[PDB]
Amino acid sequence: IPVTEDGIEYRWGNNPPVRLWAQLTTEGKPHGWPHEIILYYYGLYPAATIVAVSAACLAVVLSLLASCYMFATARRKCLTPYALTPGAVVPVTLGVLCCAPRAHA
Amino acid sequence: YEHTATIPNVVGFPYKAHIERNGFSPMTLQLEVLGTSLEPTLNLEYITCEYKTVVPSPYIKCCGTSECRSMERPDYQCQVYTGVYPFMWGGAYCFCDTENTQLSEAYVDRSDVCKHDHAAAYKAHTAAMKATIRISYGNLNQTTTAFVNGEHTVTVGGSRFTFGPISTAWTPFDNKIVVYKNDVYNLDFPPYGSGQPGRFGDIQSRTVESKDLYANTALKLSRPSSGTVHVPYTQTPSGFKYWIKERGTSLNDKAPFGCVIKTNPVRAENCAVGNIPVSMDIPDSAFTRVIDAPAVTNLECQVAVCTHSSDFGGIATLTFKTDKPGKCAVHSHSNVATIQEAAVDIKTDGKITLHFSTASASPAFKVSVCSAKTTCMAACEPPKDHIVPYGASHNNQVFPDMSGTAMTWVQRVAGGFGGLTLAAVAVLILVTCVTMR
Ligand SMILES: *[C@@H]1O[C@H](CO)[C@@H](O)[C@H](O)[C@H]1NC(C)=O
Repeated sequence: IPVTEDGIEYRWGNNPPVRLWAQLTTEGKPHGWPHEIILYYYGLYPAATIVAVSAACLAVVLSLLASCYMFATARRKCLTPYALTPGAVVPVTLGVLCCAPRAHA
Repeated sequence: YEHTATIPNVVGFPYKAHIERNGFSPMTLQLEVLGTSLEPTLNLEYITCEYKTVVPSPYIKCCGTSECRSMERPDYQCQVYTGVYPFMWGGAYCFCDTENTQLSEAYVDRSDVCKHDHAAAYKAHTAAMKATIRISYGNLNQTTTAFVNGEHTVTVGGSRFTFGPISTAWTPFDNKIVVYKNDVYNLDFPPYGSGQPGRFGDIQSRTVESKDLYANTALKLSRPSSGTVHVPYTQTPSGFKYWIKERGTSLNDKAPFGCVIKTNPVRAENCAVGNIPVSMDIPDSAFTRVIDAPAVTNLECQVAVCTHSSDFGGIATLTFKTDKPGKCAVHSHSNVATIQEAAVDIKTDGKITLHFSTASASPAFKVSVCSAKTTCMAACEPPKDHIVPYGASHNNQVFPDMSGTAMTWVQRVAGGFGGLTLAAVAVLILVTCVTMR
């Protein structure tokens, strides 16, 4: 039979009713290394916790992609004009790897 | 001094209510719910029972002349037969053959055990709920009985209590019900107009006064054979017996909140739903002034173990300087964790022990001593791992503290990942402002 945090009754023959409900139980260390906190938080309330993990992962990847795109746009607006002009080079001393416009010579 | 509070409607669950009027030492109230019940309104539409097929002795008349009549008692079947030649142990009686009159009549009536073995039907309506409450405070401990309706009082002493309207009404009863020998069912019965011959309430007679015994049991007579005397008829079996035989799965095992049902005033007892409000007025003579038991000084807390969620695992120690010994009320301000012990005395040593309980893993409750209050957080790791044979003693709200000590690093790594984007935005703004010129 299943049992949850609400309660389960008994009627086996003519015995008086018996009332039981489940504990909070679960396994894993709840104040330890990162790869048991998720296990503890997942064993209790199995639903909506993997949803939380997925949402956190989505936020992290969105942040990483946004930072990368902003850096790329900043680099382009930084030193696209030096790719223009007839000939010419990068100042190097003013900037060589701070904006990283390295493309042969 | 009126005060308001709300209590979950759970039997066998202590409740704490701390009164903190200024100019006096704050005190606590212990609330206990002891067997609340609920009672609906009844209407007693009609009654059902078995039927007796009253059939008198058959009428043989040896002249051949017909004789038909019809009185007003229920469901006569006026049938007359001709050309019958009955037999009898004396060989035969009379002489004329093929010219005889058989008059056979029958009807239905109630049974002898209709007074006892009958079943009743009722209609649901607005329902009022009993509430037996135990109240205690300093040197006072008393039970009472209220209505938890819009208005009622208790007057346990100089103080009065009013239990406001119920939060909701998820009554197990609904529309129409059937009551029969310490049991009820949510079975829709046919109306008083008519009923199918055999389903249920084939007799839909009214109250036990036995007036206008309606019946639709579909009698039908038949022509007797030539062998001997007969009274043949066709009669479907009583639907009351079939309904008793099938029965099954009474409403006692169908309450959507485990609400044990009784039958004397057709009541349902010991079920939890919603919460009950309360407003109490306490006289000024029920407590001492602030000149008694000043125990503020400084104050710090420590936690030994927090084996939580079962009965009480939060063993906490409180240390503080204080004046002369005396009583001191204690409670918890936040509802994350709750304590058991009411007002507790203080000795000159200044060390006391408390037993709290919670459902989370990083509680951040604020234990308040009868005049002071301090923050108190615990490292509540150990999850008890069994299945409990008794009730719960805490709120079901579980959530780690926003500051806490468990998920701090998760919050800080998320903040760092956001900070990289913030720095990227800032450097982009700087670059675009520089290149705009
Ligand atoms: C109130 O009195 C009853 C008397 O039987 C007792 O069982 C109960 O424990 C008392 N209440 C408290 C809080 O001690």
